[PDB]
Amino acid sequence: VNLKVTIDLSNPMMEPGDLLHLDALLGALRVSRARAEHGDAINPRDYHYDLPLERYQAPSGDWVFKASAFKLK
RNA sequence: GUGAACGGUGGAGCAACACCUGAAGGAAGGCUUGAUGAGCGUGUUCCCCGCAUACGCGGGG
Repeated sequence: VNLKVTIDLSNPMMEPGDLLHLDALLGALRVSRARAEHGDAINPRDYHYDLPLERYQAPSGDWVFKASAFKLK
């Protein structure tokens, strides 16, 4: 669908020292959703890749999510 | 699995001490509470104004 997501925030945030990836945020949200459904006793690494996101495959393994790091205006 | 997750800007501290708003400055100078109003003349049909609508009422000099 090739979409762009923007976020405005009332409180200021910590300026991220390294890249604040969208797939990281979506993975943490999916982990929180899985904790909401399947209880707190879950492996977070089972569901942190269960994202509404396509995956880019490098020529030698090394798949990444199709998200990007959050740019700041 | 948001390079995350976890993390108290805290504890103590006198604004205060001294310091006269007031020294001098005229409410004065002129001025009837007594005046005014409270008593003394005309001797009989004649001009104007309204209501009417003339049978007379009212007023006026």
